[PDB]
Amino acid sequence: ARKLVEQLKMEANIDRIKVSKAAADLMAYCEAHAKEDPLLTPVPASENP
Amino acid sequence: AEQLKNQIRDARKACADATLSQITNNIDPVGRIQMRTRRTLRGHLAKIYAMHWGTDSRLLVSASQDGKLIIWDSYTTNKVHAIPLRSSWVMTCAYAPSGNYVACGGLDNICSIYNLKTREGNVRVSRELAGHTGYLSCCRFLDDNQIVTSSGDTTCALWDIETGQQTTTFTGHTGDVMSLSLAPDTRLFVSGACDASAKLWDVREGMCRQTFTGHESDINAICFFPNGNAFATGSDDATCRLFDLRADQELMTYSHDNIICGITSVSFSKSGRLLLAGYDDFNCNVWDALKADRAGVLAGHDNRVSCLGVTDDGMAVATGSWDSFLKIWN
Amino acid sequence: SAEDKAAAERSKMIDKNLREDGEKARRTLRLLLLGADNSGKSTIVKSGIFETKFQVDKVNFHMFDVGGERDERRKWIQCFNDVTAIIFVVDSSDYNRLQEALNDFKSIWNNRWLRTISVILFLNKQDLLAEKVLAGKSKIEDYFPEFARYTTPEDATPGEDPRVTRAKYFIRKEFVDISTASGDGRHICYPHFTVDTENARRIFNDCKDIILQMNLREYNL
Amino acid sequence: YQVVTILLVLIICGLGIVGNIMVVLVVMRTKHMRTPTNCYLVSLAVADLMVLVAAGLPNITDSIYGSWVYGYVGCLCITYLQYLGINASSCSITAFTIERYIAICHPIKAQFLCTFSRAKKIIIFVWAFTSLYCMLWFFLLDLNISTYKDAIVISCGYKISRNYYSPIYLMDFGVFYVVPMILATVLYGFIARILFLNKQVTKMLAVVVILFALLWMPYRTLVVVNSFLSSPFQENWFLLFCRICIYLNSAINPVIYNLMSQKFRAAFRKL
Amino acid sequence: VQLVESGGGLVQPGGLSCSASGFAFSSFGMHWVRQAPEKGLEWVAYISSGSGTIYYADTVKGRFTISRDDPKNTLFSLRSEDTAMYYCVRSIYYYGSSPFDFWGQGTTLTDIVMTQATSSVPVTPGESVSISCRSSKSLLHSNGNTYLYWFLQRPGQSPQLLINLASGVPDRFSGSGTAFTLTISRLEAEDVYYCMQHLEYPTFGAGT
Repeated sequence: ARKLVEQLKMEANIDRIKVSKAAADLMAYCEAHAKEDPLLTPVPASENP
Repeated sequence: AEQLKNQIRDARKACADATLSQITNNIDPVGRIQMRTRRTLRGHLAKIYAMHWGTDSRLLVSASQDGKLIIWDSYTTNKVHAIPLRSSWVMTCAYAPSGNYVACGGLDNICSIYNLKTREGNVRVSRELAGHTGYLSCCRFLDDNQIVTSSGDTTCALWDIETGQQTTTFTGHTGDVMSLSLAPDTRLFVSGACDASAKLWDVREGMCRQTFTGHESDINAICFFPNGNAFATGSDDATCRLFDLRADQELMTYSHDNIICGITSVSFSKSGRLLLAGYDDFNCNVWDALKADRAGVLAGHDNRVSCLGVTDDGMAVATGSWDSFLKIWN
Repeated sequence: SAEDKAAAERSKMIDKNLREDGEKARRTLRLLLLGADNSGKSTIVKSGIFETKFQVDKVNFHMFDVGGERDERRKWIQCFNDVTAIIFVVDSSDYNRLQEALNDFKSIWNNRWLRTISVILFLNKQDLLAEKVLAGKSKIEDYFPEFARYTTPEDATPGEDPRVTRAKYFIRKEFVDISTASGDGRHICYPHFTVDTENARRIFNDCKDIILQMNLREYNL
Repeated sequence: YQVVTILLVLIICGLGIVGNIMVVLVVMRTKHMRTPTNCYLVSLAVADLMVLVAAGLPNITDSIYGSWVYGYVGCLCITYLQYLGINASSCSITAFTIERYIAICHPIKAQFLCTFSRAKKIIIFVWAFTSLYCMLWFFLLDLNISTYKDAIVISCGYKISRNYYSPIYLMDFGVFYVVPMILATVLYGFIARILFLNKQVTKMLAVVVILFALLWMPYRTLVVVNSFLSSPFQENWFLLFCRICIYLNSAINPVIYNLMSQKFRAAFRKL
Repeated sequence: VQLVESGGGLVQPGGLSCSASGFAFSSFGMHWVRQAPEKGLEWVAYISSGSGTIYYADTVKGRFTISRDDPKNTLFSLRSEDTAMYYCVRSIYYYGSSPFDFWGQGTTLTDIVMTQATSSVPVTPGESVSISCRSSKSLLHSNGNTYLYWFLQRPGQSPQLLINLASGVPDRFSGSGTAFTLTISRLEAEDVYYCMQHLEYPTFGAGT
């Protein structure tokens, strides 16, 4: 537990992003690339197998 | 420093000042999709533990407990290759993004790697990777010479395939690590474990970068969000949590009353708005990854569903299960 | 197209050479050997899934001694619920071990995936608990406090000594009591007493009654 | 003799019709029902349905109208659905017994033989062995018309008139009554020899060797002595009893093989 | 995967084997392709994986036969068109395969039509050696994959493959429906080009 106690703070310097900013940032992957996902939308049946 | 962890973790909880499913609750949801069985890939005999897709979105491998790794065609339902294994207690399988290599691996503490495109007309065993002492549970592929295996001796690793031995080992796990996911952002991966944590590791550096606790029980399903900035965790207590690599707190946890049993697999569509989770209630479930509702149930199986994967563009979804039938939706 | 029509005598030709292979993975019976420490489970019948095979009355068995990191057995046990029987071996030895090695039988019985497969209790080294009690120094009442309060019922074993058979049948009744407490009739325990060569046949005619108690439920009897 | 018996077919052939539909809506509706024993019991559910509605209704309209309502439109087609509904609800019993015998008295060897790909092979083998047998009921069956004072008998009648129409029943007596009831006696005594030796369900298993050899007893004898006796028995007193004992026989077969089990009761309790 | 055929002897046309070595022919197709002493390539026969999907040439339908002794990975009534040098093809098809590639060392004894596009060009290095091609129908199916098979050869040797871009061949070799062009640049030594299709059992339209 000696080497572990020096390891809980040796990598605990993470700059944190707010989740409300992330709840707008995760939607930035959804409001973009929206229609290019065939399952979120009713994709057509021309070339779809 | 027995009490030093209670100050940073309480401070990092203050950085997460909200949830996910209250801002995306007012947006247009999925509704109710019935992704019916376009094809139905029959031919496995024992139960199915893992499938992995292709890079061309038309090939897929699947791993079963009869000692068969079958390479499928998603378009014509065609057994491209069927690779006979040596250690039939297989819990994971993978597919190289070059489309040249697949790799099995299970309870025999070994990751065997197979070469697809060869001369002399076979799929040969390329590099069998011993060096683990517990049951191997999730192998992946970052390059044709980089494989990231997770095992049952509480150790995640990283290997130089052409050499034959590891380059890194990722320790810091009480319980067994069960499931691993590489990222689109090529320098990171993440792995959850039986001790309800999920240590975000680091491909290039060597040490496990972040930590992600929060389940009541053990964890058996990990997948990256396709942006590489979040990931979702599937546990063995009917809680399907999501997180964020630079927030370390619970993004959302998809839960319902009728689910009481384990969540064996997790995948993601190309939009990052279809969270697909494979439960022990003998059926899948489509969760909308943002608003966290039951917006689709892929009930086609008779036994528990163990694997899931959406294509590299979002077109199809295959699910294997213990019924020995792998059923591609559309 | 004739390319894709030749890419379809793969899937109709793989199955000719695969379903003939998958009809060998169901003709042998699966067992799961599970013994803790100094139990002799490598010596009952005679890289990390050390597995042996034995056939009696032309029925091939296949048990899987799984050498893991510890006796947690939580997540590699899900792979073995297509199995007829968990062969559980435990020795006739010190009673501080047999209060944890019988709290081993209680985490195999009250499991989740094992709620249908019925455990076999295969008590080994029967001729070494007499030698622990014929010396008399074994404080069997010390570790197990309720042993002296009761005694043997009828149908004892014919070296027919009552002081050992009172103890021999005590540990067996200690484990049947943790078996038949919450068993729900689906799965029942099958205790035994043996290092003898009456070991293989006593799993053959006992897994039959594990099967025959499914065909009393599968075939609507 | 005719006032209350019009609602006596309609109580025992109507409850068997809802009984057999509760069998197939339990087999085909639940997930884990992919068993061989759910295959012979659908090969008995719809085969009993082909006399719970295709033999209960031609005796229902026989009460309100003494002549055949259907004429040649039905008495060549619906009489084919009374020699196949009989001979396949009495030959799945031969199929399900040899399943239940190998499953118990050789239970290891029936973990390997009896699979879903073998149960679908024997029920399709046994409909086709009997549909191609019951096509003989086209060549020896035509209409009949006769009259009397309080009778104008245009019924689903006959042919060469019971002196040459004999071996459609004497072979049917030795195949669909002698075979499924002496193999339910020899191969349920062997389950009694094993369960009582190692057992409280042997009461329900001793019922159906009696209960299925008692109800196909008088009718298979009647159509054997009507081929034997000139000017045979045709009265509504006795011959209606030889049909009531048939329609309740195919009404309790959903009760025996699917309600007297722990498996299908919990399968019913799911929905 | 070194393939080899059998030579054969000069017999009058009306009065063969490819015993290849050291690979898995039990998962490969097994063709024959004739090549004239004056003209060029033409398709002959076929046998798929599995004993029997056999096609035949229209002038040889009933002539000398084809086989596959799939255990040993081996293989076991001519005319003037069948007085050509036969050379075998290794091929197998799956959703991502690069078929037709490896050819035997066959210089043996003595139709949806497609264009030729100036069948007599000498060797001009340094610049683009761009050859066009066209077929009498739309090669593109509803899937989206144009099934054109553009081959190569060598003076006094066996053929090979260039077009997508097969394997075992160099890099410098390199379209639309009914008409397609290639962009090959920087020609080097050791260079008899071909362009074929295989949408049915007929066959390259020319003999270059």
